[PDB]
Amino acid sequence: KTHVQLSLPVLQVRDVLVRGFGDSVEEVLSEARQHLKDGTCGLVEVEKGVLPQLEQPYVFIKRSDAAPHGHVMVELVAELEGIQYGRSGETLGVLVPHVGEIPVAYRKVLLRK
Repeated sequence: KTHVQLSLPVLQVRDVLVRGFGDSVEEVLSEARQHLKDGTCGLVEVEKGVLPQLEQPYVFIKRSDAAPHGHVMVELVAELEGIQYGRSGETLGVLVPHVGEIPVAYRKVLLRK
């Protein structure tokens, strides 16, 4: 399928144990996609002071359309030293590995895979 219905655990930035997916734009997008497929991907909602607490490159989920079965259509955009790889809509949050942190909520998304 070109799209996959996911429910992403929303994590508090201070709980996150692994604060990024790797060391290159290509690696973080690769790793993010693998974790999304394996159900091992968390979401951190971006506010003032969140991003400087996480590791670059960042992976964002961004709204790709204006929401089947409650699932917002999203795609991945990476960012490194203020340059983004991809173009999409509004940020829903920053992706991080999920290694068993307790979430505060779930974000239903339809991921363009």
